[PDB]
Amino acid sequence: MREIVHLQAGQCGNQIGAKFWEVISDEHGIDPTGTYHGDSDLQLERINVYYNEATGGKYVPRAVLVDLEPGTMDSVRSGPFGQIFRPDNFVFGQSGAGNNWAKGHYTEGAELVDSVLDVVRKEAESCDCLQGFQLTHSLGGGTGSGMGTLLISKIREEYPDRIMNTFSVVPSPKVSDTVVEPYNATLSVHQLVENTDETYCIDNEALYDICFRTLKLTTPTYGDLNHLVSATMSGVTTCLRFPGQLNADLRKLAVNMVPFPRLHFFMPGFAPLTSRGSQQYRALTVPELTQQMFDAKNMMAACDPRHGRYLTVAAVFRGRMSMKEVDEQMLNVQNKNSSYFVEWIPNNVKTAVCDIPPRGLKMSATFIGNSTAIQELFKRISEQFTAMFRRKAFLHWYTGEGMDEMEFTEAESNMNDLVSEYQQYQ
Amino acid sequence: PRGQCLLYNWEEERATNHLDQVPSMQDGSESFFFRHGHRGLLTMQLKSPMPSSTTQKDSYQPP
Amino acid sequence: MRECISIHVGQAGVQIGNACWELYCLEHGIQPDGQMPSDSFNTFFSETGAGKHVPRAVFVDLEPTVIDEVRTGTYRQLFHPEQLITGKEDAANNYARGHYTIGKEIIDLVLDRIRKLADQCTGLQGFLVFHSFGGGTGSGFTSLLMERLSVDYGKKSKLEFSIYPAPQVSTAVVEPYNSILTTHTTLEHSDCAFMVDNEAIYDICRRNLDIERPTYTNLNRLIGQIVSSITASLRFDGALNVDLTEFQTNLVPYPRIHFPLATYAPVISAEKAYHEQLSVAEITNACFEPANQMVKCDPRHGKYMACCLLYRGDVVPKDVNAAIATIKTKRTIQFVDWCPTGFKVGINYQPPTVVPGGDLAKVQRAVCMLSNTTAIAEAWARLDHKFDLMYAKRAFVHWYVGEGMEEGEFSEAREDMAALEKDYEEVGVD
Amino acid sequence: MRECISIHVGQAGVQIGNACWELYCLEHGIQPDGQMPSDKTIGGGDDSFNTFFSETGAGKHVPRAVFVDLEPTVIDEVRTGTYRQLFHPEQLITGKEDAANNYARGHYTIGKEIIDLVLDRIRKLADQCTGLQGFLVFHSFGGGTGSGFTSLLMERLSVDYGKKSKLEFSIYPAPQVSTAVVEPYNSILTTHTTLEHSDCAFMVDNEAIYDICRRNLDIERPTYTNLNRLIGQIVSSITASLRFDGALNVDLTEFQTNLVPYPRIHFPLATYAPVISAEKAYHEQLSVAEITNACFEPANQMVKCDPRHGKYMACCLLYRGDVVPKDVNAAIATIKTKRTIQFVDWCPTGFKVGINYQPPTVVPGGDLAKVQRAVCMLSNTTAIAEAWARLDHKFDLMYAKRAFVHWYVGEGMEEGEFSEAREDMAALEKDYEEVGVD
Ligand SMILES: Nc1nc2c(ncn2[C@@H]2O[C@H](COP(=O)(O)OP(=O)(O)OP(=O)(O)O)[C@@H](O)[C@H]2O)c(=O)[nH]1
Ligand SMILES: Nc1nc2c(ncn2[C@@H]2O[C@H](COP(=O)(O)OP(=O)(O)OP(=O)(O)O)[C@@H](O)[C@H]2O)c(=O)[nH]1
Ligand SMILES: Nc1nc2c(ncn2[C@@H]2O[C@H](COP(=O)(O)OP(=O)(O)O)[C@@H](O)[C@H]2O)c(=O)[nH]1
Ligand SMILES: [Mg+2]
Ligand SMILES: [Mg+2]
Repeated sequence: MREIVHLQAGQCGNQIGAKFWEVISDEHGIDPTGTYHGDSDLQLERINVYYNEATGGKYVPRAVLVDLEPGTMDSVRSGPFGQIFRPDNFVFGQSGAGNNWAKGHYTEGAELVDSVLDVVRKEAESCDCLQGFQLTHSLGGGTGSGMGTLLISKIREEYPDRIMNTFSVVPSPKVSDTVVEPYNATLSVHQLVENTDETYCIDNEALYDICFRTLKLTTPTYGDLNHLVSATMSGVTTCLRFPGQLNADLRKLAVNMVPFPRLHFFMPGFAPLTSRGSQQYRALTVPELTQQMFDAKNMMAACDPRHGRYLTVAAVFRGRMSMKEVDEQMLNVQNKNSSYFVEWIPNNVKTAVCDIPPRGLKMSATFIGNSTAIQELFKRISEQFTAMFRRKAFLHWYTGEGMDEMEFTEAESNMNDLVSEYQQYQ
Repeated sequence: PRGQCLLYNWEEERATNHLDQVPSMQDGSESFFFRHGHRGLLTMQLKSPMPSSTTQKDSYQPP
Repeated sequence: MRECISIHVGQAGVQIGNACWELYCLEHGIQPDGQMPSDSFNTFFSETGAGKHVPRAVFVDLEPTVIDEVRTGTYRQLFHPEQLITGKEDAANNYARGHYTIGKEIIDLVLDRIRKLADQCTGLQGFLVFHSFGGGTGSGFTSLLMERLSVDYGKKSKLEFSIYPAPQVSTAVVEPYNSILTTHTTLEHSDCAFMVDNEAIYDICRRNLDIERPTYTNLNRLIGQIVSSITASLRFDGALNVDLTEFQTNLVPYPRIHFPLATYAPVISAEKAYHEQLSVAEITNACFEPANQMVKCDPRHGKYMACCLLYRGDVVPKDVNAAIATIKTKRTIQFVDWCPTGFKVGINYQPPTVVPGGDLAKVQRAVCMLSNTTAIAEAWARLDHKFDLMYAKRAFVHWYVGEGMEEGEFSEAREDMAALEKDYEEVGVD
Repeated sequence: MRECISIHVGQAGVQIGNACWELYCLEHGIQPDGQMPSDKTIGGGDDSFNTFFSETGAGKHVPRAVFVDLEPTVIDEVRTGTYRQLFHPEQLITGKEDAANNYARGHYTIGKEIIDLVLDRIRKLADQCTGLQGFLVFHSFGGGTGSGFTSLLMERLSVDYGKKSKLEFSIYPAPQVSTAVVEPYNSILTTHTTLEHSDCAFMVDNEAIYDICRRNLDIERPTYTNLNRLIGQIVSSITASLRFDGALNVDLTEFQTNLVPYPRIHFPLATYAPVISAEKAYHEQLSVAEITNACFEPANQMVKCDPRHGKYMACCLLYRGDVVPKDVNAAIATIKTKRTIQFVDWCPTGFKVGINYQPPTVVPGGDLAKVQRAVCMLSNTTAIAEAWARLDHKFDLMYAKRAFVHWYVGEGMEEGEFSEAREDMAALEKDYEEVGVD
């Protein structure tokens, strides 16, 4: 009745999607074989959102997994939950990307899109009423930033009256994994701004900081990192799958969080991230839950809200709770933070409540909020773009593939126009 | 085992000895075994049922 | 499935591949007979209906003194009868013989074998080349191969591993002529070229492995370890994968600059390996030490431009990032102002495999660095100081002028690489 | 809801609270695991354990105590021993290097690197408490951590919390014997801070308690576990009025008013009765009359001083168990009849009494007998003026030729602090004879 089509691109998208389809399989009670093994009856009233029905009572994800290299598809199907992904839903090329935006968007990504548009048109026309789309990828790579942004342009012009959400992995100065990643970031962000509705910037210093001082883990493997971002992604769309007192889907979240079409950059956060030895010793209550949420420690972007001003803030709640304690705490945090919120718009906080918490917990929350402080992420990319483009470093990998310097010249100018637009509303 | 000597966050190691020492050298390393993630994270009591307690179903019972 | 073709030219190339392919055999468990005793080897080994894994390599040399031992020894059955091309007469330390007269007779056969191996692969990644500048075959026939390969195959990746003549000691006298004359082709017909130095490997083996008196096999073990650590990503699963088209783009900023340096860590013996605590920071700061470099040049004088790091074993990205932050903190390592984010990192699960009778210890984690540095202009200048001295009195030039080439090619090969040095200093200007 | 916060500073403070919190668990029936026994679990609306334990929704009872020290060799066995699953993993704070009998290290150099974390812990425990009554602080005078850090702590709690009650339990460098050499310096330098920032401070001597354990309990070689049973018994007797019902209830802000006549005199003495063995309690009679005069005996006082030489100012009596108010009032007038016990003419009525219903509890492997009633004495006496003088006789002889002073002045303090800490006690001492003038 309201289906969500899931798009995974790149190596980073493949590992996040493997974790994401593991968590909501645990939430909906789906074994690695594909048969429902659960006890309650409310898990099947809304199961068609992510799972298509097949013979023998088997449920399969409505997701497509793409990458230019076949080296990561073998690891996807060799995972714990690699036996439920459809073999048709794997689209792979035979040549790499080389962390190049030009290779993945113009030369090698030109012929791999027509296969995946055929697959996604087959999937999208098979549902009764599609709620929207969803993509996770990485801007620091060649495939997710290159071919994924091609899928942004093609889908947005083929299905116009649909909602587009992206969980983008923004790059880092200190976790700089690629030499040429400022090129692959600016050329991805420029195509991303005009052709989406909701963006969620996930960055890796925040996940490394959370796994160090908040969870007290000594070996924060990517499986530990991906479980945090997958919990947020499952926490966004809880109202579509489970009932509650005040339901709010992705469209209702996007209306109240996006005042202007070029202001669509959020900055996520989660709730109870307590260490294993400290779980027994704390009282898990609503004021203790919302104390952690507004702090900058558990927040999943490498930006400080104290250096900026909030515009809109949303919180999605789970589990049985008193509505008065939600309204009193949101009013209290709005009154005490009279300087951290803008004054030209009242009631910047939105709330939503579901009744089903995740497994092993009793109530959780998800923080979705945009801020002016997200410009600190874009100022450091633009200044390192300008410092390197002036001496034409690594240019022959781009201008030798059919690209032109004018596309480089406009990309910085549109990105400078975006960071100039964020400043006026502070 | 792990965390015998009393330095470098020995409490969390001693509390989670029973959850991170399942392997018996058949596999290379802890990172190689937990490449998919640690078994107990963000919760405990790993086998716990879904509640069927809807607010409407609790409030409106047969009188 | 993604595979590459390895080509070994000259006596240095065949004796490097001779020790590299046995490490490739031991990494995948291939016995020297050529069969599995009981698909990650598809990058190097070709399947057969009888279960034989035939390597996809090319060996070429103009003399049979070295390849007949390959035709004789334990790896006789494993290697193909026609993947080992031998000539009739050696080039004998001359560029003109290897590039104009002797090298033209076997190049068609070599290209036929290359096409016969290239028709097998559904997807090809690139060509790795192993040769030495000082030898006549590795100077001339390599240049002919690099000229004739780019015409036949357009945009295939071309990686090189060069045995450079050392600035102090060498095994010939006329090798500056060959070193100048091969750059005039390999500057424009090559995507990337890594550099090694025999006396640097000598110093590393004498100071770290405690073997004060090494051998060519002892050097080739470390060289093959470098190549295995480079190509482990196409074979073994890991958290992050790199390709032959990845670090080429991440390390070549300009088409005229494709010369990085290679470094390995940890290099330690089995006797003292059990005492030192081998940590991620303690193995990644040894790569930045100038005394651990594999080329006799000091990076303190020069400036880094890009760096690529490859990790093998029980490595976690958190310690890697905490060590990159520490190595960015210090002033002793200097970076140019136009590359603020210069690091590439890749992670592989499999720890390195040791060889029976080998020198290296069995370690849990290893790291390899390929770093582009401006300090190779010093290495070019120290050989210019020899080339001018040799060419002033016009010594050893009569064989060159009588074997077919024109004397003006000497002046052209000096002038273009002088312009290349000017380009290096222009890039090095802040 | 009437709750108090207990903090244990120094090696002596955390060792007392190790043996004091096990007495709290057995009085309220809490297992060392941290939960009530399942055989007798029931819901009855009890708030007696709330004074010391915070309820968690899983049935776990977390104590509201903070353990702070600078060396890990005293905290880690609390973290390893039987009560490892009872204490909060972050309520107990360890340092890196000890103060090592240095007031300058515990107040200026090392103690300032932990004080921000400690007040953060105090703030978080205070945010949970709906209604707070006061702070109970446990330390010893002689040690560097117990002299410097609790002085730094006490001057930081007063600027944060304005008018909260501060109750202090201090262990004193014994007059004849000592486990340290420089501890006369640390005892002088800790009390110029606790004179002005402490509402009340109680007094415990190690060498005196040895004699009660040797004669009454008949333990010829006592150990630290034996001494801490008596120390934890007094605090349990003091705080019994908040937890348990009784005829007369005394609040933490009540006996502070009744025992502090002047702002410079806030040093009472503690006495417990009846302390007795299990064998000779069978022979003896232990009614109200013979337990209320045993606390008046100079040999049963836990501070080595003579009340015969001194003068009583105010007394507070706390009774537990099968005690009726009739014979207590009859026993008080018997005490006032005796001429050996002398009172100030400025205080005609110096007694305050309190009755509680629940008798004291014992511990397995304990030394005290299972008795029916007990009385705890909190008396303010002028006789402490001899106890300052006998340590001032040690201070001036040590300071005659500047022994051990170069490491105090090497950490960052000024040599004039010793002179200031001597003159104010000389002024403090003369305040005691001036109020002692009839
Ligand atoms: N590191 C290393 N270097 C080698 C090895 N074998 C040869 N070399 C180098 O090769 C140089 C000698 O030139 P060769 O490779 O033998 O000559 P060639 O390429 O066969 O050319 P011709 O002999 O004229 O046919 C020496 O200076 C060595 O530095 C080896 O096993 N390891
Ligand atoms: N009554 C009693 N006193 C104790 C006990 N443990 C230690 N003490 C006292 O503590 C003194 C020893 O110095 P401490 O106060 O413990 O030294 P500290 O607090 O650790 O200070 P630093 O050593 O600098 O860290 C002795 O004189 C004892 O009187 C105990 O269990 N019972
Ligand atoms: N948080 C997280 N980040 C990842 C994961 N896998 C890869 N990445 C990030 O993805 C970036 C590399 O992207 P890349 O693989 O080159 O993208 P692709 O070429 O499109 O496949 C690095 O900066 C990594 O930090 C993961 O499992 N979790
Ligand atoms: Mg030869
Ligand atoms: Mg101590």
